Amino acid sequence: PSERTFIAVKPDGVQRNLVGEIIKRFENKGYKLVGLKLLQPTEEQAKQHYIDLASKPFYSGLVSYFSSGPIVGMVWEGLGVVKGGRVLLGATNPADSLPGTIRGDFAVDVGRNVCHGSDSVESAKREIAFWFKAEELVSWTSHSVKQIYE
Amino acid sequence: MPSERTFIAVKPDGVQRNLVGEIIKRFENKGYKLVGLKLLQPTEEQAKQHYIDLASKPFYSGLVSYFSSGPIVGMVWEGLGVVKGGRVLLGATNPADSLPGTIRGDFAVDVGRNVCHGSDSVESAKREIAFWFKAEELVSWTSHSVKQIYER
Amino acid sequence: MPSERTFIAVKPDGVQRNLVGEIIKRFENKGYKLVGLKLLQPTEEQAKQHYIDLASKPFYSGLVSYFSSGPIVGMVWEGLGVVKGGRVLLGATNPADSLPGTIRGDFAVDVGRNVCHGSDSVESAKREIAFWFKAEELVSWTSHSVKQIYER
Amino acid sequence: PSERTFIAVKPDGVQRNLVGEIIKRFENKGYKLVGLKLLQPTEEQAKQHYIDLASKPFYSGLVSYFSSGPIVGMVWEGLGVVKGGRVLLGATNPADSLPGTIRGDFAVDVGRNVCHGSDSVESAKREIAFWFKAEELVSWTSHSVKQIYE
Amino acid sequence: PSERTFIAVKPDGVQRNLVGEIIKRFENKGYKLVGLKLLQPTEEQAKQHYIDLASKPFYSGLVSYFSSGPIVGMVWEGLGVVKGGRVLLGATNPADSLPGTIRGDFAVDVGRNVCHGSDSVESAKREIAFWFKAEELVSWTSHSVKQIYE
Amino acid sequence: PSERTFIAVKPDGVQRNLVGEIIKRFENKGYKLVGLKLLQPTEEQAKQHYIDLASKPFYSGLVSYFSSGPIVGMVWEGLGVVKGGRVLLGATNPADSLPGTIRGDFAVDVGRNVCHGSDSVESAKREIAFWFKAEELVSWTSHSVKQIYE
Ligand SMILES: O=c1ccn([C@@H]2O[C@H](COP(=O)(O)OP(=O)(O)O)[C@@H](O)[C@H]2O)c(=O)[nH]1
Ligand SMILES: O=c1ccn([C@@H]2O[C@H](COP(=O)(O)OP(=O)(O)O)[C@@H](O)[C@H]2O)c(=O)[nH]1
Ligand SMILES: O=c1ccn([C@@H]2O[C@H](COP(=O)(O)OP(=O)(O)O)[C@@H](O)[C@H]2O)c(=O)[nH]1
Ligand SMILES: O=c1ccn([C@@H]2O[C@H](COP(=O)(O)OP(=O)(O)O)[C@@H](O)[C@H]2O)c(=O)[nH]1
Ligand SMILES: O=c1ccn([C@@H]2O[C@H](COP(=O)(O)OP(=O)(O)O)[C@@H](O)[C@H]2O)c(=O)[nH]1
Ligand SMILES: O=c1ccn([C@@H]2O[C@H](COP(=O)(O)OP(=O)(O)O)[C@@H](O)[C@H]2O)c(=O)[nH]1
Ligand SMILES: [Mg+2]
Ligand SMILES: [Mg+2]
Ligand SMILES: [Mg+2]
Ligand SMILES: [Mg+2]
Ligand SMILES: [Mg+2]
Ligand SMILES: [Mg+2]
Repeated sequence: PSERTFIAVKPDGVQRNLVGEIIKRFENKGYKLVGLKLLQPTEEQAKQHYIDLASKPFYSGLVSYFSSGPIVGMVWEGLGVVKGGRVLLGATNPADSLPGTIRGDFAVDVGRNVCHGSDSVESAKREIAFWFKAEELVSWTSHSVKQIYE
Repeated sequence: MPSERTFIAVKPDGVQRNLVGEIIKRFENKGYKLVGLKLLQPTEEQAKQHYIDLASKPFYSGLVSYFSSGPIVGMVWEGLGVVKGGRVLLGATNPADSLPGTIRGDFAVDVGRNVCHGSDSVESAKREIAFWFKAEELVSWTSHSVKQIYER
Repeated sequence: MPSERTFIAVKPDGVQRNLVGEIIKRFENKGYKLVGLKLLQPTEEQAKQHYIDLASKPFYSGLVSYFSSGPIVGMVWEGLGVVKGGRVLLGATNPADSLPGTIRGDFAVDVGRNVCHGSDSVESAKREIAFWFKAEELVSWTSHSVKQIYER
Repeated sequence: PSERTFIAVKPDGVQRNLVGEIIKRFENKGYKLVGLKLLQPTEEQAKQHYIDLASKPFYSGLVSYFSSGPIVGMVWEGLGVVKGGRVLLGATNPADSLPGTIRGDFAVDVGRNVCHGSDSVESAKREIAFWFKAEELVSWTSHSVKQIYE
Repeated sequence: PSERTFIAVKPDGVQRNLVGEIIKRFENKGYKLVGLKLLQPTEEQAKQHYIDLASKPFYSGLVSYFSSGPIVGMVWEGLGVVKGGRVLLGATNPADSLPGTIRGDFAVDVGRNVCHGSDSVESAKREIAFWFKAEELVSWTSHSVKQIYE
Repeated sequence: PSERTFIAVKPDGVQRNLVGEIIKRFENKGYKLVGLKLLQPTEEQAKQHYIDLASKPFYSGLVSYFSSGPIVGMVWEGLGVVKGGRVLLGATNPADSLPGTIRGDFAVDVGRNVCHGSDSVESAKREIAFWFKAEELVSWTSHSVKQIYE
């Protein structure tokens, strides 16, 4: 249950007032919020975030958009939260996302897909370390932990 | 193209069960743009033409009668992939097969009371839109959120 | 009488901000019956007539221009006390004075972008309904829930 | 349309304030509520309810947890309600449950999966008879029945 | 915080699928559910429930309607729950009820006002005793009690 | 419209999973999020934040509780946001709060009233400066600003 993942509301998600909605879905699921911030990514930060896509033709547009305004960065904790977080978000391409998921309910275009979630335990650890300083994470015990976990 | 359009209807059961606002909200929340909207009472002949492809099916008479038994809300929605995407929002035709999160998955039980309709293709959408709406009844406008919803 | 009617509009800001479904849902949830619905683009002259009582006010030109700047959704709702009750659902005219739970209390900040309109009396409702809707555009039907909502 | 199923909010679901939410989803779907009660299962009741799983390694924990606090028992009536009720709940193991379902939206751990639904017409009849006395079930007609059923 | 009140969803509220919604609002507020049942009031029970209105001209209609189909009876526990429960319901006459309340959001007619709440500590105790047997109430501790109460 | 206020989800609000809900209400209203973070107040921080109430008999309990676990701090921007933010929260004492407001919907006890909002333009400026560093606030333009403001 101490697994952690990085979830972000992308600039489109902030602009379209989906921050609270996204946070609510993670809270409702049983996951625990241990880091939260609002920040405007720099271009260098955007380049790193999208580094796997550096050779794609839409990279420069993605990097520019991701650094064009604020995101909300989050760290969530819970059993299977990396994979579970992504299930909440829905398929990467909103054409594939199902209703009930964040992208299924709210997104149409793969380049404006509202949010991001780490794709593995390892990439989660890297992303958390990239976006948050040690002193910015909060460790606490949910009063509901024994209701959510056996 | 983001200028694709589809026809969505709330069927008489959906109107009677107060699902009009809920259905509209889901389409708005998705990012689709409302360009036509009206409340109307279909005639039996209108229902027959709308469902003409299904004239030989055993449920046709019942469908036609029910569709014309009270008001529907007709809508035209605009957006990238909206024909296919609209139907995904509605859920499987038979509510037994619809998933929670979809309109039929959340709100319907019986295939003959499945709350709503969506065009099944670009071509049938164009026909349905022209059938239910006059040219002057559609409204062209630009969503202030278009650049937040679409990359181009 | 339960056959009282009022005109409610989602103003251009309400349409742009995706509040059409939300507003309709609140009226459906309350028990009111939808008997007219359309999306339309008011003209400046239509906006001037609709707000004619306010011609001398300093905000009139701005109001008229804004009301005609993009689509509205016009509605006719039917029910006991619906004129007064509809306005209660909308909340105080100036959103600074609107309470949470109302449409303006939950969703609006500025009196000039207050999301919606409702007729202020039985008489002005009748005038507004006749102004925005033709006779053939209203739909008369019976809600299957009328005896659950009304004692008589 | 007179098929019936037994649905329970398990002790974790009651503790986490999901009773209203779960009822709402069944009402919204078109199913009819014909029995409803809050009760504290005994250990012996839990054992019988789960008797088919007596040999499974999680049985003792399940039986103990199911009897650890109040549940809300329900009987719902409608066409295909046994199978349809389970679709609303979502897969048994929340790791497999999809967003939009009760367990997909609200649960993380298979041992804290919020709710129960009968798995067949036959087991539904048994469970209903087990949890409810005849006088606790109400026969009535929904004024919306012709809007929900052809 | 051990104050208790009787809340009912009237037959109109059940018929119009407002049970879950009403329960959710009480759960969300922080109140604790200690009794719940679905039942069809008898005519004699309706007469007692409306006894203060015996001389009013609409009494016989009220008594008939209240005994025409199921209600959901509830007992809720919490600090100030009698008065607080009524605030959630809204003013008795829906013409006076404010949006945000149950009647403000969902009712139009004073004779079809969806729900009932006890009007005092004393009338609560009487109503609870009238609608529930001792063995039907469940005493339990919400895992959230220290989050809701100082 | 550039007025700003400080809003906090108090430790009880975070524990009870009301962060998303509270953010959603502010987003829905039309206010703009310009600062957001999760943090654990220290006792000294709580004391300074509530310094005007040092002589009141509940002070020591308030200071201790406010520093007992994480809060979510927020800065919101908009016309009349200081006064308007407080209207969204509801009266200080939940007994007085109306349904529709955060405390009206979710709180029972004045010592567990879920959230905080600055009480004036001047106290807002102080609180913002106290909880947020300059680099933690983001200056951006909502694409919806002309739809919300005349
Ligand atoms: O063909 C593509 C593929 C990806 N993306 C964007 O690039 C992001 C990161 O791509 P990745 O393959 O990492 O998807 P994710 O990990 O977000 O599912 C996605 O979320 C998309 O917004 C895009 O615009 N076009
Ligand atoms: O066995 C069936 C199949 C379909 N329908 C109804 O006929 C409509 C049109 O059927 P179609 O195959 O066009 O499905 P849709 O395009 O609505 O998914 C459906 O929406 C159903 O309401 C029915 O009553 N019985
Ligand atoms: O000082 C004002 C008063 C009113 N209005 C606008 O004018 C409309 C009509 O004003 P009226 O007094 O008719 O209020 P309503 O009937 O809409 O409550 C309102 O809805 C506002 O949008 C404005 O912009 N400034
Ligand atoms: O590996 C498992 C499988 C099941 N269960 C629990 O045992 C219950 C009954 O199992 P069953 O196969 O009957 O699932 P259900 O009928 O609830 O879908 C489930 O709901 C779970 O709470 C568990 O703790 N571990
Ligand atoms: O003029 C009236 C007054 C009351 N009632 C009904 O009688 C119930 C009980 O009346 P009471 O004065 O006890 O109101 P409550 O205690 O429910 O607020 C109300 O909830 C109404 O539904 C009515 O039909 N007409
Ligand atoms: O009798 C009281 C009054 C206030 N408070 C707490 O002290 C906080 C600050 O009091 P203030 O008068 O500043 O209220 P606020 O500014 O939060 O409305 C409140 O929010 C309550 O949590 C309390 O515990 N008991
Ligand atoms: Mg990725
Ligand atoms: Mg078809
Ligand atoms: Mg007016
Ligand atoms: Mg089973
Ligand atoms: Mg009374
Ligand atoms: Mg203060």
